Amino acid sequence: DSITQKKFLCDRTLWRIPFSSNFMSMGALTDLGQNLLYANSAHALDMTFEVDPMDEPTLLYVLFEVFDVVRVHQPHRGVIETVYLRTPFSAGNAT
Amino acid sequence: YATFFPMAHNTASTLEAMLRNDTNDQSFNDYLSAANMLYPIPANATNVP
Amino acid sequence: ATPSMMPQWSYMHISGQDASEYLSPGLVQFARATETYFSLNNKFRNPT
Repeated sequence: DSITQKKFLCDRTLWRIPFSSNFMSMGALTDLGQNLLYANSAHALDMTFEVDPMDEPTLLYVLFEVFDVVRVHQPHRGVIETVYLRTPFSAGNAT
Repeated sequence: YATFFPMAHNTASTLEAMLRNDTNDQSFNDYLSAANMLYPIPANATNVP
Repeated sequence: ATPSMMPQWSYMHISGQDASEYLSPGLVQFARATETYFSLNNKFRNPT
């Protein structure tokens, strides 16, 4: 008399969750990212992960997918100027 | 080490003159384009908020 | 989408006009005429 066990293996990949309304990929800038409710205010975020036990210290590695761009401009001979921007989190300094 | 295309002087000067206007700038973006965080999971734990 | 960061977006070519429009006519004609051996396509955004 026997019992059954099932499992799956999936390496060389990262788990993805998109911030889109229908989960599809309709462009670089998802429609929810432009929604007024998430754009003209502030909100707090809470996440809860449940994993399986292991017998050594480990790390949970999270990637917030954002926009990161740089613009480079050089008016006169021997001059380089740049402007960096990361939209959801930070951009240089102020004042 | 570096390598230059041996482009003609008239064409190179014209391209240089055109690529200095305040509207023909250049742009780039990191392919991954994300911000990273690392949180510790102590041994034998199972819940991470 | 915020007029509070609308020029902030459109400046870095994150949204709005596309590459084949905000470039000078001379540069566009040049880049189209010298495509085969000295490319210039991967240095501009034209967002989506």
